Amino acid sequence: VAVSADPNVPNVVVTGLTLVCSSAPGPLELDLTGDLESFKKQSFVLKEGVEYRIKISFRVNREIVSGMKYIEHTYRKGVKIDKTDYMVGSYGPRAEEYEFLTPVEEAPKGMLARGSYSIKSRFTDDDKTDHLSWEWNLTIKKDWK
Repeated sequence: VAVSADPNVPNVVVTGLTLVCSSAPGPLELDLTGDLESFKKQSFVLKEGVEYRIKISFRVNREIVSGMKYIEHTYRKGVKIDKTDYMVGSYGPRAEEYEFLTPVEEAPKGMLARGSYSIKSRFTDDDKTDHLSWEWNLTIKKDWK
């Protein structure tokens, strides 16, 4: 009953990001329990105009977390061109992982919209806790290729 060692398992473990896209020829998942820096040297390719949702896979292990929020600030050629907040909600503990889907979004289209992007994601809550922060890239092209 008096524990000699701490379990060290965070109450909230953000496990993954996935772009749910029917048109995509291959996988589009970020294993967030792994190495996060390597994501900056890779990218997700999305054909212009295609619809997709962003699935944030997380585990709420022990306590109820209120007002969960998933924030994305997107960058193009070094400068921030977008800021989007998504309301995830209040989640109680569970053995089974949670999968939060954002509303249907579209990949941008046009000459001025194609190119390389860089998203700085933050999964947070009411007490503004940093459950996880990571950077991933999205390259918008004419075709999947």
